[PDB]
Amino acid sequence: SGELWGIHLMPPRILVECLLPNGMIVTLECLREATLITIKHELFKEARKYPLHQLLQDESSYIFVSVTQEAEREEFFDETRRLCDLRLFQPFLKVIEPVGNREEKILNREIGFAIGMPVCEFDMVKDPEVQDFRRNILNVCKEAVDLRDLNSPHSRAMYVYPPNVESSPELPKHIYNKLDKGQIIVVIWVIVSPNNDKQKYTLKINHDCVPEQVIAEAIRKKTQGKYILKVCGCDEYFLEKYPLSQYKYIRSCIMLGRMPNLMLMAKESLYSQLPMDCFTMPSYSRRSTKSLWVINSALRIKILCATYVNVNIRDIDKIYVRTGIYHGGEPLCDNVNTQRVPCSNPRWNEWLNYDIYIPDLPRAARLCLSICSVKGRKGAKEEHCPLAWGNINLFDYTDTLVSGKMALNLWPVPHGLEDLLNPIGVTGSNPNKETPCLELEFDWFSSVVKFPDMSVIEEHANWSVLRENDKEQLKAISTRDPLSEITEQEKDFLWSHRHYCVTIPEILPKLLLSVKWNSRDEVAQMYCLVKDWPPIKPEQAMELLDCNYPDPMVRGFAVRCLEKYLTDDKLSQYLIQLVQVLKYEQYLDNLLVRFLLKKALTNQRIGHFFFWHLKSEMHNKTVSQRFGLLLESYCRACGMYLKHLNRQVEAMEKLINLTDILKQEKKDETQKVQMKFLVEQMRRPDFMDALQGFLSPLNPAHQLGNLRLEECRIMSSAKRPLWLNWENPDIMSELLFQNNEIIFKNGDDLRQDMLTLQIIRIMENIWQNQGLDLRMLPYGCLSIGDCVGLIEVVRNSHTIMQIQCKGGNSHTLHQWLKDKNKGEIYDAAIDLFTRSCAGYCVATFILGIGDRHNSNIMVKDDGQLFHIDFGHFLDHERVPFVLTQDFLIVISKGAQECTKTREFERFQEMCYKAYLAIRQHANLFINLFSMMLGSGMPELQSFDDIAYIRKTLALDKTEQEALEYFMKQMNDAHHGG
Amino acid sequence: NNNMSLQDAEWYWGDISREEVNEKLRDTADGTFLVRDASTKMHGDYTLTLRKGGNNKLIKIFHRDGKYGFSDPLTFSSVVELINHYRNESLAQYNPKLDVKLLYPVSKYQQDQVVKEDNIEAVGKKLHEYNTQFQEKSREYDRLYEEYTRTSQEIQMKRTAIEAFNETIKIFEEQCQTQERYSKEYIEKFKREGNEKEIQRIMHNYDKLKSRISEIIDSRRRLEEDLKKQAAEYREIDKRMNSIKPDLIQLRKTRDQYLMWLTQKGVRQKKLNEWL
Ligand SMILES: CCNC(=O)[C@H](Cc1ccc(C#Cc2ccc3nccnc3c2)cc1)NC(=O)c1ccc2nc(C)c(C)nc2c1
Repeated sequence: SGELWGIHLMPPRILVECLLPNGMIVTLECLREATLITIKHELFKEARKYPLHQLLQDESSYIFVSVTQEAEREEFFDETRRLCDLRLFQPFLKVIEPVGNREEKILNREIGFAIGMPVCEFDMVKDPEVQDFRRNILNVCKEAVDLRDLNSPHSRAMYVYPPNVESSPELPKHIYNKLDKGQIIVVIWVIVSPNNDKQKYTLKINHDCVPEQVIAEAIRKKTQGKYILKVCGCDEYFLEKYPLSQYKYIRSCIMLGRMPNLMLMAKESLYSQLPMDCFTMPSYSRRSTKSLWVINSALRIKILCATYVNVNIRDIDKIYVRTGIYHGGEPLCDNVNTQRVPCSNPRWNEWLNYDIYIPDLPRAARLCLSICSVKGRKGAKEEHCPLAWGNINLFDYTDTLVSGKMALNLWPVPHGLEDLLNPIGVTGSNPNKETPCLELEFDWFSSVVKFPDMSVIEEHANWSVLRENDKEQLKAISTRDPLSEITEQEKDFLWSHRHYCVTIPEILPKLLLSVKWNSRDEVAQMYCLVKDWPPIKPEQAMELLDCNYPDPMVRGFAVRCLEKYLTDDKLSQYLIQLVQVLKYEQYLDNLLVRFLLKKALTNQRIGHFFFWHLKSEMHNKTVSQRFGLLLESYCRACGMYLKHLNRQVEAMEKLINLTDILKQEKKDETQKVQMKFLVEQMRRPDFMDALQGFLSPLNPAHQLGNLRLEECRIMSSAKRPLWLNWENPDIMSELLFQNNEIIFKNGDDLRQDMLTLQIIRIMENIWQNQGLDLRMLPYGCLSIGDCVGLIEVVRNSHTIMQIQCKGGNSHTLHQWLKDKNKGEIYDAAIDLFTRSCAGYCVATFILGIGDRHNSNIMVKDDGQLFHIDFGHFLDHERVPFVLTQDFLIVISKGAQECTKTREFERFQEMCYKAYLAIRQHANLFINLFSMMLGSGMPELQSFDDIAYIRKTLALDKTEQEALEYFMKQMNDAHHGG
Repeated sequence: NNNMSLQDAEWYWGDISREEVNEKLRDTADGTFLVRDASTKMHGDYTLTLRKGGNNKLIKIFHRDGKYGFSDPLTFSSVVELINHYRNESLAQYNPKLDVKLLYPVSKYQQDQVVKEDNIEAVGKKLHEYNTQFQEKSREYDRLYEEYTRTSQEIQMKRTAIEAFNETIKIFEEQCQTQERYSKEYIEKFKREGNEKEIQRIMHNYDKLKSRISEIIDSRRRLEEDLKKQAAEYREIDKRMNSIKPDLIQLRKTRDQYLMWLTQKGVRQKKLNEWL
């Protein structure tokens, strides 16, 4: 980091040595913030005391080329950049005549900064798939760009300000009852140019009225195609023709009993801020065979010398190579092994024979192999421990079977893994060529073998070829959760009735597991059923994208269901898992990447989070290249948003550097030395300007204003989290809030916390629509890098610990609640603490989150209760009901006999109705966890971890039976009640 | 002899979750099998987990009218008789595509002869002392991994620094060729006229380029040696983890085996929980 290699401190004056075109050398003493434009001016009027000057002939025609910290020779075309931020490797600058487009090179500098790696890195890769993907992904980029500019500047606005609506026009009945005659009181704020004076409006309008009549009807009270409606405060506009309550903001106001206040803005004013989309194709955009089914021979692979293995010669007796053909996670045959050899000469000049014929190889077959070391000691014990692993696709992206010699680099064993093979892993060679290398050699057939096209498979299928009363079994199998055990009697039963399963589209995932994939006869028939299958819901079709269904045709059908059903409302919800599914794709050019990229280039809210989810995973070396190419394509066509993404990336980098000094250098100090040191390194112009006037990564609609250094301290929790405080640049700040507080954590993993906060949101949405009023507070969390992320701060929230310390027992929490809100609001505050308390009891128990205490449980002044610091889940039935005596007093309105009180009985009822509601949606939650197995979380390695959910939800038991399992757990934790 | 109660069968395991079944059948030969209660928990199901073709099959033993079987004809007196019939014959009769002879059952008694000190007192001390050994070994392994990951990051930024040094040295080297070639036409003119000041400045600063370029080479040379030293320690850290992983796994399994043995024999874990 810093402004120079090693030395992060930049002296105000440094002897910078340049290299003039005539081969001359002259030293200079420039400024840290001096722009390169000035540097050229001073430098050129400094050679008069040197040998030669006739070659210059002018002050222009020179670009000040030099080297950067990324081992890249940057060109520095943007002469306005300050020397401080140039990231110079060493003080020096060579003067060269202009070369290249001079305009596309400037863009490549902004693209590299956002992605984090030089764009030239992708140009130095000789892999044909890497280059082909770059030239082909520009088709989706061009189509999306043309799509945005179709109708008018209006279409441009909808891209930058996508309406945040819900895929549910009809309000839930209970919320509708909150409206007196289905009418919502809204205040419209119109600003008059003279003196920028505010104005008021009382509006009573029907809930199912679009902003068009809201705006027009408001005009009648003033006493057209202009005067758009904007949310007072953050950047949120009411543009698309939707019912007024369809939006998320207006719906939230209804649910919380608040009058929404909106701003009236002229349409022409908004369109002035919209810039033009200038997308120009980059330089790289302009630049027999016998079928596989005719080759009659068993798949044979020859191993050879392994470059080296890090194994002690004495600790481990001998090593061997374990191999096996896999399709998804299920082997296609028995794993083969090589003869054990001493761990000094890993020769392995052996031919491995597999029980699978070449024509029977599925298109998604992989060769998972690993180096295992057999102990062969302890008398009668034989322990195998893997030393490395590596997957190899049998068909390159062109449908050609791999032939001839091939060198493969192995990967380090994942932490906490004991299986000899790693079928669930990225299929590629290790980029770091300094790791164990295994040399393979696939037999040569005297020609290139190509997997048969679609036409050939169709001929084979349907070529080898009424109702049933007992169709209830098919219905029963459909409802079973994805992780449920399926017996060989059902597998042989679904396949026989495969033709009658089309009437039950939900059975497709179950019918895809009953087909033997190592038999071209059966796979050919399956491709016909998938071709003309009815479309299923995105929730069900989202599980066909995980690692259990690697067939290109099965995954292509699933994506086609997402395109026609996945609304942008739901897309932003599951976008966390959809990005992870991108790591299960066999090749770089998928149908999911083209669907995901088209949505990102059409919606700026999806693009914002699409960029950050991919960016946060670029520290992984397994998906560093796959996501790097995906970000470069998006950044090239994202438009003018790349200028905003540079402000956020640059700002987040300052905090990361600053936060790494408080936990690395000044860590053994007092609390006031750190605070003064932290305050000292925030008034500098370099730090001050970088951390102001940019959008908040958590919520793009919130533009962070001027910093408030007075109220920015260091949280005395975790590992010195940094409590940053900002302002609200817009004039309409008091209506929403006048401060954007964000906790910046550097050292804590925010992926488990980011996934829990999304399960809570889905849980609360299920209960809200069902009818239950269980209110939760799923604040915003986001991971921006390697164990570094941001956490939103909730307004006016105190931990239960604070009240007890400040309230000084058992009535302190109830006493404080009574004091804060006295009168007729006490009943509401006592019922809000009850509904909120019940919601977190069911959610906490089902997921088995870390044990709760009075330190990570927060209670608002309004009475609402919410939990923070989601440490771990599913690891660390065997987890009790977290309810504690401090809340029974509040639940029973201060009554001492809480055990058998009337109020407590209603509390139990809302816990049962909530528990049963989720149990009916166990499929949705099982699928969410099934798409994060490869995420890398320590507690989500395989389906074994997800077995916890199937036990806390009592999925195998009966609906009635499952209820009393929850009853027993709740009573046991409280020892009765 | 041929047919006792299913409870006293070496392959029957009772009620074990599918997670436990997979670990026991993991990396086992073809034909290995073990019976156990079904997931639904309903009386008389006895799912028969089987291992064939690398995959763990699963066959349900249907019960009806006090008889057991696989297909709809339940022509068997009990589970033991049914299993014993297929222990001496292949399953091709049941399923044409299912070929296995149920050779190697996963006997639950074999694991029994791995634990000593049948008395409660002796097992309590051994398990408690093993946990200290397992906990200490796990902590030592944890320290190595953080060093291993930390050292991996250090080498990565050393490689980049060397990569950058190549570019910087290349620029100076390339300019020297350009500078020498440029000082070719005017050199003769300088020699013709008695101008010593130009010669000194041209040579004085020309050597400065040589001195600066020489320093760059020396700085890169130290980094390469440092990278080599760092790389060697990287392998050594890897060696220790590779030789500690197999021992940690064995200790964890043996420690867990004793813990389950104590709990299964009518002993509450609360007393063992404080023992640790
Ligand atoms: C024995 C020593 N004790 C302390 O020193 C207490 C204890 C204490 C207080 C408050 C939370 C909290 C919290 C929190 C955490 C996660 C959340 N996640 C989502 C939403 N809200 C959240 C709120 C914890 C702990 N004071 C602080 O540590 C502290 C430090 C810096 C601060 N700087 C500002 C600007 C402000 C307003 N207060 C500060 C409070």
